[PDB]
Amino acid sequence: PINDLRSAIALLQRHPGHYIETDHPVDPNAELAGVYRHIGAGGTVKRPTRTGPAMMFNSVKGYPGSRILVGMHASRERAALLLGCVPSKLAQHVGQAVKNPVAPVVVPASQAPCQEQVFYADDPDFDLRKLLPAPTNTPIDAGPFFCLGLVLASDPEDTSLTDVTIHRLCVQERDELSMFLAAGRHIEVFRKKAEAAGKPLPVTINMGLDPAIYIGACFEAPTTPFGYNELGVAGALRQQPVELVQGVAVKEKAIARAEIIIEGELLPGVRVREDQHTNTGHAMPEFPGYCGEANPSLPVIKVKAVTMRNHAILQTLVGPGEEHTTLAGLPTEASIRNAVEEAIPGFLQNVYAHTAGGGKFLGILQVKKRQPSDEGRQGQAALIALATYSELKNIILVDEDVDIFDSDDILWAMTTRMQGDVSITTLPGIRGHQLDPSQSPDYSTSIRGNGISCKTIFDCTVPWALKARFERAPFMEVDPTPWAPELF
Amino acid sequence: NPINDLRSAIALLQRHPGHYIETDHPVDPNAELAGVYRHIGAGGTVKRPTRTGPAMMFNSVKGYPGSRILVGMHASRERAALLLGCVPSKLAQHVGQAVKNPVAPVVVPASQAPCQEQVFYADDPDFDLRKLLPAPTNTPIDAGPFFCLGLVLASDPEDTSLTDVTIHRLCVQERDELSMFLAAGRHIEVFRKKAEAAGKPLPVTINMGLDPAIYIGACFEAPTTPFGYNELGVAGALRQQPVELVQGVAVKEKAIARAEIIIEGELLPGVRVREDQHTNTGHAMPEFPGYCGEANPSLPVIKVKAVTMRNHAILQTLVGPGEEHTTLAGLPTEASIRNAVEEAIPGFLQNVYAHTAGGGKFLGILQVKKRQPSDEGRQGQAALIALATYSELKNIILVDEDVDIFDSDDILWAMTTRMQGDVSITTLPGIRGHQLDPSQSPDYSTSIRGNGISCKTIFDCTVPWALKARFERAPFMEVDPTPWAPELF
Repeated sequence: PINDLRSAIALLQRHPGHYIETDHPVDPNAELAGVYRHIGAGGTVKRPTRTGPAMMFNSVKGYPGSRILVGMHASRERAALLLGCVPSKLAQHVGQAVKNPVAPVVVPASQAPCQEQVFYADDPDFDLRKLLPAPTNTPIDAGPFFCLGLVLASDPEDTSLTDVTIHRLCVQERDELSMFLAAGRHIEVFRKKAEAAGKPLPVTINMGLDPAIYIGACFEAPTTPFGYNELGVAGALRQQPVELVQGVAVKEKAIARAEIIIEGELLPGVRVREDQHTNTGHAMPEFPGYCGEANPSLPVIKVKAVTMRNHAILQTLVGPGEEHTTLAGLPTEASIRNAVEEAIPGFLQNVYAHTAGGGKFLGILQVKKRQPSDEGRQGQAALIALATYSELKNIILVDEDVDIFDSDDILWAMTTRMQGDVSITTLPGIRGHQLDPSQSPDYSTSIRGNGISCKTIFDCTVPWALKARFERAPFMEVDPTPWAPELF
Repeated sequence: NPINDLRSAIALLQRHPGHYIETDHPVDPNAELAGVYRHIGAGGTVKRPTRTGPAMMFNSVKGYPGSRILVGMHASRERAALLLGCVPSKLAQHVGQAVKNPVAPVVVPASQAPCQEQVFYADDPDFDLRKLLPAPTNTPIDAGPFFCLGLVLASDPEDTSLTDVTIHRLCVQERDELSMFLAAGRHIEVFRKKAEAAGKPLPVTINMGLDPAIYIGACFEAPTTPFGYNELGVAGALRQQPVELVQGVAVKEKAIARAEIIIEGELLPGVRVREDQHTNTGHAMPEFPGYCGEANPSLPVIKVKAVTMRNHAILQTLVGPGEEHTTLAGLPTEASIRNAVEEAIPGFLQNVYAHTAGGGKFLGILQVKKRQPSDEGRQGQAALIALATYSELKNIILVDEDVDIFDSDDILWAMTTRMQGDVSITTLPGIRGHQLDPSQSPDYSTSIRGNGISCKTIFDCTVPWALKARFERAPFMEVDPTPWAPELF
């Protein structure tokens, strides 16, 4: 079975094409990301690019004994393989585990591989910049970045309330990182509580994990006493609870079977400019495919210790490309699937949070009109999708005979099953997302501020009265394996 | 080493693994044949699952020992570019360059006509086209067995110096009869009217199994010269070797000397047939948009006089018509659109893709580069030129030079982050498009006055000139990734 990063790699090695290694040296500064751009970054990264194998870089220039791993989640086919289900049913699969979680468990340090090696910060030869090779994606980033930091944090007033989230961090000093916290998230509430009292907030950055943890943590989870409830998804996906170990130097727990763990605390009453040492004005590439701007006021994490297993694998991403599409798009598809199935049972067939929108901006809904009254319900499904995921932008509606994962087949529906003065409904002035650069008053007079957009529903479904005229050419059902065994 | 026929082209594909396979597993030419290749290489607008892949040779045909059927030869832009010696992105330019400097065909005696290694005359009472050629059916609801890549040669029955070569599809009707549609307004149709007026048939040759250069070049617009057969001049220019012609054996027309199979027949005047007379399925064939077409009620009949083929003749056709149609139709579409925009706006259009989702006809993708403030507003001009150039286009998408116009994911990305639905979308109602789009119906829109009329839409996904500094895609370091994974390159 799988219970950490390395056992997942073993499964990938039994399916050739999903994992490779290389011993040719590489620079973690921009060179690594530039290489994986051609191999497996995918997503919204500039062409040429493609989905490919997960990649391991064994020779890291300037970091002997370190190995960097990227693209673990940069493939919907790979992600379904890691959880054991069909790719088209992957969101439905994880959504089922969301509804029947398996709570994590605390285990002693003897069962925590993540603490085989310990490095305290108060040691005078400790330097976070020499201990870990944090890669940069572009030569214009704010600095070195960790992009897959599973952050654990508890309320300082009541430890029974926790939060499990994925963050990115920029290495600033030998013992400091900058970390943005989304306003409204529980951990940001926890941090403002501690900063209001002048106290730091202990946290753990857990990196190099079972893919089931990274994916499952992106879903919304209920709350239970001493919860860490986001981990319950991975517990249900593996039918084995996720094990936790007490931190070595902070009053917070950590993933026991993690590759690397940074223990630190959010400092009270201190901010930092994200690119203070590079002065590029930017932070790093964002999921829409453009370079985000450097945040001028970020809170600082003061590192206390770094614990890692022997021959620790540093896991991060590149792009963020298809990797971000997987981690954000599966929750997007799941919450839309639940909302529509609740409102219109048996109508929605599937949903794809398209990788062209990073799994956030573009939603493709596949419906099936079973009866005359289903005409008019496709627009209802699009309204439900927009209402469930406010950060969406455009919705495309197609029938069950369209493959929503094939963008050629989507454009085909836009071509032969659509009239621009009939099938296109615009919705101006709806709050969308700040990182879409076209959501600007400079782009449209109907946009009153940044992050507001026009939202468009493309109804490429066949009108119920005409479905007999739109049957695709019916080729005979055959098994092509005998005529070309090598292709199957 | 050079290419001058179908078999020399297959030899080139064998030197590039992935573009050609064979199978000895028996296959039924009725439906089963197309059903197999639908999974392997049909591509295009064929219903999923499908993809582009190798061209395929079926060496074992049920009930037809000694026959071998070939499909998918043009069912790939990469394969077509390799078959012509250029990169797939410049494929439309490479052919358009050869169109401007054609090499005229040359007539040769039967000594140099491999196509005439076998001859079957139709006056034999035991003659039967069904026993001779295993014409496949794409779907069980087709009007009948079909030939889909018949290169037809014909000449004016009055002024033989006026010639026309074209690509048609033919449905098998009798042991010696075929039904063949002709597009109104083309020379071979005008030739047939003159002949039918005088109560005289029109001699034609149906050339199948050709150099891909011939099939591809024949779809472009060619001039007219005395005894020219000018659409063949593109293939001659693409090979730097004139296409060889041979006088017919039973009819008054020449045939492709290097062809695999030749059907010599005549268009009988006065007689008409409906396509599905023997099947009554109401349909004819799967069309390029992806739906089954309706049977033609009145079709001119070709009465075959002789069938002519080389030893172990390969039967070439298509399936889908899928990506194979996209290649043959889209390359002319892109070329004429590119010529029109480069003339009107030099240096602006970077590339153009007759997207395979439109069958190479309905959807056009235009890649422009705004170089100066005056270029703002010219992107819509470029879309209007393409719409004016290819009236069967329905939608246009405009993208910048940093968008891969052949990557449908990348096209939807520009439509997601570089587009506002109430700013970037222009609808043009009431413009004639194409009859085979089923949404071009009054039942689909009150602004459509008749079949074949559509609303045409321009999606402007180009960054406004004033904002270009804010829409730079993330700049990843330029590297050569070969040393890190040589097995992938």
